[PDB]
Amino acid sequence: GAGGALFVHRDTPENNPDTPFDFTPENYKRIEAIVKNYPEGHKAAAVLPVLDLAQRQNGWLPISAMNKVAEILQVPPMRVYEVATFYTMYNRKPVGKYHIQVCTTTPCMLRNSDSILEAIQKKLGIKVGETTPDKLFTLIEVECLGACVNAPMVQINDNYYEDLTPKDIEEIIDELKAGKIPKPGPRSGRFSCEPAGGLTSLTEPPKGPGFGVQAGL
Amino acid sequence: DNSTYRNLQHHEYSTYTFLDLNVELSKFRMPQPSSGRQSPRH
Amino acid sequence: NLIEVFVDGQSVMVEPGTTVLQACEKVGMQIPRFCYHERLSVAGNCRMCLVEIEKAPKVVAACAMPVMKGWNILTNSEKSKKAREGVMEFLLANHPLDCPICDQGGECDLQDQSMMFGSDRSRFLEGKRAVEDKNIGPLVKTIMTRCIQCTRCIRFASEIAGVDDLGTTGRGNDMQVGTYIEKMFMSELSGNIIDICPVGALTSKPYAFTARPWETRKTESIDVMDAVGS
Amino acid sequence: RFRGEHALRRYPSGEERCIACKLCEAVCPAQAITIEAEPRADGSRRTTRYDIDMTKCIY
Amino acid sequence: TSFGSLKDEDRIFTNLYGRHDWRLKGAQSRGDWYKTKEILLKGPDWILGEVKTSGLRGRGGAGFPTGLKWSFMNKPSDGRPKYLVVNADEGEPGTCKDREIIRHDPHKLVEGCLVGGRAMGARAAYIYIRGEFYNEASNLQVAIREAYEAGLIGKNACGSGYDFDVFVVRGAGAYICGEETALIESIEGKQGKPRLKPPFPADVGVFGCPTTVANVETVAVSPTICRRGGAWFASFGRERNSGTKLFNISGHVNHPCTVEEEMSVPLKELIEKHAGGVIGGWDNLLAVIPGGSSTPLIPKSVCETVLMDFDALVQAQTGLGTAAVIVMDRSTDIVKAIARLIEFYKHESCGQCTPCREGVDWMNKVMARFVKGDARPAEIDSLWEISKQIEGHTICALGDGAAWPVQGLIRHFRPELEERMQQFALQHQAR
Amino acid sequence: WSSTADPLSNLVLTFSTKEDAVAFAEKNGWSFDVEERKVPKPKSKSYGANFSWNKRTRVSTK
Ligand SMILES: Cc1cc2nc3c(=O)[nH]c(=O)nc-3n(C[C@H](O)[C@H](O)[C@H](O)COP(=O)(O)O)c2cc1C
Ligand code: SF4
Ligand code: SF4
Ligand code: SF4
Ligand code: SF4
Ligand code: FES
Ligand code: FES
Ligand SMILES: [Mg+2]
Repeated sequence: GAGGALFVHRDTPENNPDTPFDFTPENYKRIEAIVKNYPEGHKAAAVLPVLDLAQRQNGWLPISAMNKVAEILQVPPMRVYEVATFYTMYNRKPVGKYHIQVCTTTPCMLRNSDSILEAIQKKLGIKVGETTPDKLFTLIEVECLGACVNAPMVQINDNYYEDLTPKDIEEIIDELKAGKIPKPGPRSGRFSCEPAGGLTSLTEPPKGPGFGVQAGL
Repeated sequence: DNSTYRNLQHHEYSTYTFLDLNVELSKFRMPQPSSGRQSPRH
Repeated sequence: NLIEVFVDGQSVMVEPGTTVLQACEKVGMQIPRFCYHERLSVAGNCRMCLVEIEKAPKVVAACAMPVMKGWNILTNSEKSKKAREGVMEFLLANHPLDCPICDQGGECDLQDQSMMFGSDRSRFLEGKRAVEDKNIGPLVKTIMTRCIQCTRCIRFASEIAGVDDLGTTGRGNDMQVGTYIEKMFMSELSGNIIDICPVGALTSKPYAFTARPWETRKTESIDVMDAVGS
Repeated sequence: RFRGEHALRRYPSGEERCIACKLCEAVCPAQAITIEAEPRADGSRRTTRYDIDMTKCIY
Repeated sequence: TSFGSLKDEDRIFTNLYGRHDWRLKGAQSRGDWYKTKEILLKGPDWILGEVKTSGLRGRGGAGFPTGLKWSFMNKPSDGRPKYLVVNADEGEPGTCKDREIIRHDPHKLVEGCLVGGRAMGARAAYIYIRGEFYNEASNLQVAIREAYEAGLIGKNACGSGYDFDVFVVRGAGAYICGEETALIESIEGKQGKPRLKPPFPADVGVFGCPTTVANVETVAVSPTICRRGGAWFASFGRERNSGTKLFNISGHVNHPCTVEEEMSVPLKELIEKHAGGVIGGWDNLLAVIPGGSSTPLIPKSVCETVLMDFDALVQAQTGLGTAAVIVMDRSTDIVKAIARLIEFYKHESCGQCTPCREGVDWMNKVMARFVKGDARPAEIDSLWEISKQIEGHTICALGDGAAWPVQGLIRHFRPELEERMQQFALQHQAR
Repeated sequence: WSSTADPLSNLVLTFSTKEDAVAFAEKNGWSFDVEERKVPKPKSKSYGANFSWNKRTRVSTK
């Protein structure tokens, strides 16, 4: 389906090249650490990490932030815009405090991911691409997040909440809005990707160093 | 004793945890190779 | 020294590193192309130049594949014709019906290559894509629904004119070529993007609607606006 | 299907149908059609001259 | 002979499920970081020979001989740096093995990076991890810091005189940047559109230097292979498909999980043993996708007698892929599932080249009409032809991976499509 | 309309060779100016030059 977000920028009072933005000195130290992870003469390779750091600092990516990153890296602002528009993890528009991202691909769709999405929508009273009126939660659909064996799952600010049920996700939303921070991970009693019935492998203590080492070494 | 999930250190990380870790091991790196120019535009 | 390749079984002596398209041009065959320009870099994205090597099970992008020793290039093979028809089908499937109102009109590479290498019928039963037009100055008129994302204007802009204010924003079928901001592409070499744009997306604004290519009489003269003598 | 005197039509809104594409001028066997166009005040692709010579047309 | 029943004494990926310590002390309690100096002193040729004898094939999709790839990388230096690039953009819909390896065996991953870099003559190893895996990336950074402090990586790595660096690059969300050349492009701060071969990455990679892209599981099993033999690794598996493999069983199954087994375990045994079988029983099975979304689907008839192996699944008009087993039982809409996969491919297409761009959007629309029957039976062969036009005419393999599920659906469930179209025609006729 | 008085305004002839055209013009008695054919010079194209390690040919976009 259509994304619903345009890939052109029209100047607004809240988003314009004159919007005040700059990195904190700690973020400048982080940028200095990031830049020298790449060979000399290839400073352009830091565009993605620097843009991610700017988004983490500001909460989203304004055109002023993009221009500041371009000035810092001595790279064309159009290239910075290309990167920011290409990669979907960059917020080119302000979002809520908690960014719920429900994975709705086939491995998660086979389990009741639609139930999770409906429970989230009814708990907050917002649609699948809107933000709560108190600017607290934003809800979107996303593709596979790498936790297929723990379907259904959502991501809320780089934390995975897996093996969800409508009651569990409603509890997570209530805990988030109260002020607490829920523990990421499966909610069905599992600790990780192990089968729920019980450990069908790795049930014996691991072998020590040099268990089956070759005779040569 | 393999009944306790020992990967619990990740319920503490913050917004800048990854970048702070990257800063910490900056001193452990080695000098980067040089292309001979400041930028491809140079 | 020169290596020996074959084009439809005809022996050609080409320098190492020469592309399949250049070998075919040397033998006298102009491989159809949209994104390839000899003065620009090699992009290899439109996929219109795919040709078949005699024993290779896979077609190769003739504009980017260097030739090897003893390569027989099948320019007019069934696989090459099917590949060209498929690429043209995709291009015209998403292309809009603007030919009578489009200045490119009778001098369009998409039209000519469609008539020489593509099919004559449409299987596209869905709706088409519409793209918001941009504004990049009083010289170039942009109707971006007609763009085929061949990235000629971007490559020309950067490499030749030293101005990197053009590029692609977004990804997928929603990828758009432009500036992403209200910035005019003002430079002393900005009409060549009008010239090299294979479609009517980039057209001359002063020349808009005035004439059609078959009517114009061409007189070969020189330039006096500067001392270059173009 | 009878072919008689020529005419230029309009859309029901009153706007002229012709878009100055010169296909009729190109295909006219007798070269009896002359067309000159330019952008209109509202930017439409509309003709400023559309002449047909009825002593040259073969109908 | 029979395959499967892998023993915990032979499973390479210990500490899976995160039931043991993942730190340096925990890894050293297992066999990790043992005689790494001896391996490095054995050197590049010996490591490459050991890998070739083990016969390890590519663990991140298209299975190529890793020994052959690293031998390609083993050319003499010509004044340019050398890079091993470890792919951890696990965007494949069905895969969690790389995430588990990173989160629970980061020191195994780091030691594998070091061994691969020594075999390739590489100065640096860039582990490109997807941005969603923030906690996994942080754990990887912690393990890298521990290794640097212990001296296992850095100048004079493991006391062998070989200087080697390990960096972690957090990408953004791009299943296309998952691809090797697109990953290389993304590292350089560009959009992340795949390159054209030639030049191959072994000749011109990231920054233009010789760089070789390897999967997380491949590099993670490399050092265990080096410490052990490789006759043993070749013994585990079929003749031309050797080793152990991580399978992610998910979907309509009782106990979805990630497990490690032999490289030729039959699919039915794997499902019935490590996942509790299909929810409604094996008689309720409808289809299985054995290698993630890219690989086509196989019905219950093929799944009854098939081995989870590269060649075995290739003979089944499918592929092993990334060993992601998605199970769909009889109570599912297979057409809607394949439509969702095609929509995923449409969303994740980089859009560089016309066949995949336009054709994948077109197939998304066609399948969206198919799932409600709003079509005609003549359009199924048209969709097949469109998929064939897409396949093999694209820059990267995402175009091929976006047409194989369509081809599998058309090949195994054409009667369902025709029945749904007839139902829609009947419903429209009534009104 | 655009009138004219030159009979040879629309007269364009096609010749396979410069020598043939020159001979025709000479035997018909008109003056003639000959311009040599301009063929593009062969150019070295390389896709891998877009990713050069130390040269300016590296492209900033694709
Ligand atoms: C996590 C991951 C994601 C991948 N995603 C893609 C993809 O989207 N498209 C593709 O054509 N190949 C993809 N590949 C395969 C790569 O082209 C390449 O084969 C792999 O990164 C290295 O091969 P290996 O298995 O020998 O290590 C992916 C590989 C990995 C490890
Ligand atoms: S660019 Fe070519 S195909 Fe497109 S509307 Fe213009 S003349 Fe027609
Ligand atoms: S605007 Fe024209 S030159 Fe530029 S990418 Fe589109 S078709 Fe090519
Ligand atoms: S120029 Fe002629 S053919 Fe074209 S729209 Fe006008 S009347 Fe019709
Ligand atoms: S096949 Fe698709 S994803 Fe791959 S290069 Fe082409 S447009 Fe990009
Ligand atoms: S399909 Fe949802 S995490 Fe993979
Ligand atoms: S001309 Fe070769 S792919 Fe475009
Ligand atoms: Mg043009």
